[PDB]
Formats: sequence, structure tokens, C-alpha cells
Amino acid sequence: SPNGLLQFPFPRGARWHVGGAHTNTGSGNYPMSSLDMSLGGGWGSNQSGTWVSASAAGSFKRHSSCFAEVVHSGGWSTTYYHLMNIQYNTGANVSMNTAIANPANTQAQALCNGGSSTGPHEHWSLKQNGSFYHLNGTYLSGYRITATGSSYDTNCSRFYLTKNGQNYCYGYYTNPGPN
Ligand SMILES: [Cl-]
Ligand SMILES: [Zn+2]
Repeated sequence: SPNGLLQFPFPRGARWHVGGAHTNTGSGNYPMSSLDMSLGGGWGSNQSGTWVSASAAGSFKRHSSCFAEVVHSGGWSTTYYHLMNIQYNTGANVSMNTAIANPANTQAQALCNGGSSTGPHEHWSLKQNGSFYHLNGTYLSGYRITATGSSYDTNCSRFYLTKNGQNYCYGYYTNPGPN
């Protein structure tokens, strides 16, 4: 995703935790399409005010009660997994920063289509032409992503976000919007 196309998939102005890039399944080192993002709280916590947000405007796909996709321009799409309280149905037009769901606050709901999770979060992925895309060299909220390690690697020489020449390791990020 080129610089300016996508914002972080959480509210503009909010400050959420961003983990290391990983493949969709969490094993291997390619394509590292995915990032886990959360605000806080474990299983059972109140996530009803924690709003997973559309990375860009596009067309909504509600795959299940825990899994959504937004189809953007240019063959790009973003996907959002481990959800509850999805706010749109398939075919809806959503905007950049539209609140689309909460992170599922129970494991059974978070894993409604399989997988594993240690706690409430969104598993966000970038796709191009319907295939998982490798995040190295892509942009998110104006940060250039470097991802050259294995899944979930947070070593700050192999996973970091770069903006205005400064590198930033994994951790909490305030969402400025797409730039
Ligand atoms: Cl709708
Ligand atoms: Zn994940």
C-alpha cells in the first residue's frame, strides 16, 4: 500500500498497541501480511468502546460474525479477524476511519473461523488482488513498514516503522490518519 493510502485500523487520534508483522497463520516468514493490534484488556473485558476502524474507504464484506474485509481501490483490500459486534453487512460503503467492529472479548467468538489467540485483539491483514501481501515496504499512516524477520519478530533491526527518517519499534502508536 503506497504512502497515504491506508491508516492504522483503529480510531484516528487513538493510541493502540501494534505487534510484529507475521503471516496470516502466524508461522513462517513469507508473506508477512498481518499485524495484531489492541487497546487493552483480557478475555471478559469490556471491548464495546474499542473500535476496530477501516484502514481506508471501500466496499464491506462480512465473511462471518468475527471476520470482515474492506475492498479498496487498486486491488488492495484489508481484512480484520477476531471481531465481534460488526457494524456493517456485505455491500456497505465504509469510509476511512469508519468504526466497523470491536475486538472479540471471548475466545470462542474470536476464533469463530479457527486460529489461536491469547487475548482480545484484531488480526489485521493487507491483501492485493485477493492474495496476502508482504508488508515490507508498504505504508500505514505514513509510516514505512520494514519486516525482514520471522513471524511476530519484534527485534527492532528487523521490524520497525519509519517516518520522516526516524525508526520506531513495535508498541503503542497514536493514529494520525493516513499521512
Ligand atoms: Cl450495512
Ligand atoms: Zn495476527
